[PDB]
Amino acid sequence: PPVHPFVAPLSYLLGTWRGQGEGEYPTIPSFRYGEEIRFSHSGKPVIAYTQKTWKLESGAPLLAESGYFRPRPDGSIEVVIACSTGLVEVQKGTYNVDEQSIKLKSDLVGNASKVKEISREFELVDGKLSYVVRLSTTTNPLQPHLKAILDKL
Amino acid sequence: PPVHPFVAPLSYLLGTWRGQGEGEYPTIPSFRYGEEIRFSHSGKPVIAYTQKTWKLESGAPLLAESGYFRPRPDGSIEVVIACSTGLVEVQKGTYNVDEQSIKLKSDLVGNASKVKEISREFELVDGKLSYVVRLSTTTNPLQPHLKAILDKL
Ligand code: MNH
Ligand code: MNH
Repeated sequence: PPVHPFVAPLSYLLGTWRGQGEGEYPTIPSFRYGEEIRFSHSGKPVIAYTQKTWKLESGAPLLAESGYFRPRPDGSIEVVIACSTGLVEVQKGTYNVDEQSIKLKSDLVGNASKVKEISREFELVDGKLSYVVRLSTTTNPLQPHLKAILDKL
Repeated sequence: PPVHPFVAPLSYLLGTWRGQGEGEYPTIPSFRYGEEIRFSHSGKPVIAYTQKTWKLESGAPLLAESGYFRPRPDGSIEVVIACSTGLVEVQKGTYNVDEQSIKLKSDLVGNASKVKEISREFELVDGKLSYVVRLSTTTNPLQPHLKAILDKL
């Protein structure tokens, strides 16, 4: 199906991406992981998102998440994500065509024992997809947790 | 990868399913749809769920959802779902091995303008996957909205 007019400004996402990331938080040792993301669509004003992570050395599965990105022509966007850990997120924010960036902060984080807010920021950098995930808890303010860079396949 | 011991009691779900459903609610005309579901896993105590619906006559896409089922050996289960409409759900309940049923009710429905609670109940009936989705709003009590039967492919 043709790309919906609301999806077209984010058409640079469509496809599959693979790369590597690093995680950290004040309470844990830093770690690395592999990551794969697919963005797809079915002609609606929605982009399907599906992701997985693995251990770099072996390919052993780690986690997975999936959801939907809903951009609008005013530059606003809402993203919903379900995670294999048992969390859900409602993310809201904006996208910027000139910067090829997407900036999101959570309206809600569901079913979490400790996490309070999550922000997710994407940028296309020399054709590669970069992001940063930040998270807070009741006692740790919003701060970096994950960052990755992925090549388009 | 081998099926995780927590997933094994629900191994009857694993695969792809296709069939048809019907929708209704006091405020809308009844409708029919096609549906496809895939349940998969990666050796963790989690089953990935991915679903889509379409118009019967043409195959034209309607909606999609996806998430994760997390069963535990005491018979409890938690399910998280993100939907292409922009909703998320945290579902909790139980599964019953002798009945091949799963009964869930929402702890939380996120980003909904009108929906308050959702229940989802699955049953394997002569090898076919049946479900009922019920929903409430502030003014309409919990009641049937969707029901479908799918054949295993
Ligand atoms: C967005 C999703 C996401 C959320 C909300 C998240 C949240 C957390 C929270 C909360 C903690 C523990 C902090 C505390 O103060 O006790 C933690 C730690 C950790 N996380 Mn992560 N994390 C990921 C993504 C996330 N993690 C991914 C993806 C991976 C790897 C593929 C990963 C790997 C870890 C590891 C490893 C730890 C350390 C183990 C632990 O303390 O639980 N992660
Ligand atoms: C679980 C997910 C799910 C939820 C929370 C849901 C919720 C609703 C709500 C709320 C309404 C409007 C009721 C009101 O009182 O105004 C409505 C109507 C409707 N729904 Mn459904 N619905 C689906 C699944 C869902 N629907 C699926 C799947 C389809 C089709 C593939 C579908 C098709 C419809 C149609 C068609 C209408 C009528 C249009 C409307 O009033 O918006 N649906």
